[PDB]
Amino acid sequence: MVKLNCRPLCQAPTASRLVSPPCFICRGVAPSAP
Amino acid sequence: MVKLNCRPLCQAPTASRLVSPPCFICRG
Amino acid sequence: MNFNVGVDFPSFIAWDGEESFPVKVDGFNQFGFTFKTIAALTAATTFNIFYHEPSDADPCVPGPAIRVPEVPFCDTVLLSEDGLAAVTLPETVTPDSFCAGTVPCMNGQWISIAPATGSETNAANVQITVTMKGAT
Amino acid sequence: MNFNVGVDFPSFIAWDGEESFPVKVDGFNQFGFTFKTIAALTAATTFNIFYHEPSDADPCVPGPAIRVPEVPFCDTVLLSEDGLAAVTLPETVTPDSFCAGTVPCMNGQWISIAPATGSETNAANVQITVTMKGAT
Amino acid sequence: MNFNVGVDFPSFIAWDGEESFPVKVDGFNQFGFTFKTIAALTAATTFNIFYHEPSDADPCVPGPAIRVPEVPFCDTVLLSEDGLAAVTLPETVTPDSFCAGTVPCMNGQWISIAPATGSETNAANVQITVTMKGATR
Repeated sequence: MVKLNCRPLCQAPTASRLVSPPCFICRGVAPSAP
Repeated sequence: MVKLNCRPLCQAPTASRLVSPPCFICRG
Repeated sequence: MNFNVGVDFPSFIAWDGEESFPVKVDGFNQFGFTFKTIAALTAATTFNIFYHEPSDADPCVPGPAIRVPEVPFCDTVLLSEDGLAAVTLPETVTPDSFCAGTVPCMNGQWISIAPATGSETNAANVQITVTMKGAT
Repeated sequence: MNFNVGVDFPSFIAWDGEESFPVKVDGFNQFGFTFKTIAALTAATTFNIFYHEPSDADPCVPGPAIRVPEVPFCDTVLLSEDGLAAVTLPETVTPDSFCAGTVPCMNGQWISIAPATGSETNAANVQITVTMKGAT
Repeated sequence: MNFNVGVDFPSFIAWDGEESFPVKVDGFNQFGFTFKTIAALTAATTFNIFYHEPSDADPCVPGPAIRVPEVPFCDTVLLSEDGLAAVTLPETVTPDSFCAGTVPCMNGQWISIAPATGSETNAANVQITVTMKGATR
């Protein structure tokens, strides 16, 4: 049986993003106000 | 007298809700 | 690689949620119960226990339902108000959880379970089965 | 001197006569069925076997009803018709029967039984139950 | 320093997108196809493989197409539907990307390719050529 064997000629690179943790936001500042 | 041994069947969905101290500055 | 665990300790239905069943315990030497709920219960529910005898007409159909005289073992401090057996399910019984117990002194041959008065409205939400051990 | 056989092989409702509920086989590693009839049946009853998966909403609730495929069980002359696992009860089976069977390979977290097309009327006379061999 | 590669591994066209062409392989001893598409096709098209014979009216021009009875390998589980060979370009194959297939054993002096029923209007883009690798003379 035919065993196909396919290769790619061009290739666009794997474009990904680099997310990084945001600035620390705390959860409760004490001397706060309404 | 019947001794009722009993045992659970949904292993451990605890979800303790771990909490850390928030940013507390002073009491003024 | 589960085996045919049906034969060699089979089981049967006793309280299908609606009525009782005279389960045979003659051909087996050891047995026990297993309680299983389907919803939350309103309060502490309880069930009695009855043992049957081979009816005189046909020694295959179990006769009437005779209550069983529970016996204590070096520790029972509060006897069950008379010589009866009575299982009760605690308040905090929950679905996906099963409790299991048995009575040590078998009488007659057959076994049936009936909810005591005031718990039949809750007994509709529980399942009670029996599983044997004896070859004989 | 019976043991608390409740723990060490509990038992649950498989098929009461009007419906059937999934049974958990997660914590237990061997299991099987125990067939029991209440009255005289008219025709051979065939039961479809199913397995369920943990619903993506909640890890301890069964998902939908998926049907189990059967293993050829090499030393046989297996005459299947569509390969979908099922088991039927032969004719002339009395209510005094120790009819027990099991699936050879488990494939999920929950097991369930349902009556196949044609085995509808007499299916309300069959009484099915499941036992475990558990661990863990 | 690109060797003249025509002699010693030549190649010939087997399907131009409009009509097949019978290629004589007798001369060589091994061969294989190089499927190639020019535009994104709709479905997983499928071609048929035929082999010809030397027509005795002129023992140079090939005869009518006979279809080759492909052999199942040692470990082919799902195999032929009538015995006869076939080949299927998998859908979601992109342009500028070739494949490569061949029949395990030839049975004539010619090898032909034609689209099976239900894939013509979609096989009007793919190109197919055949290369050989022997001389034998």
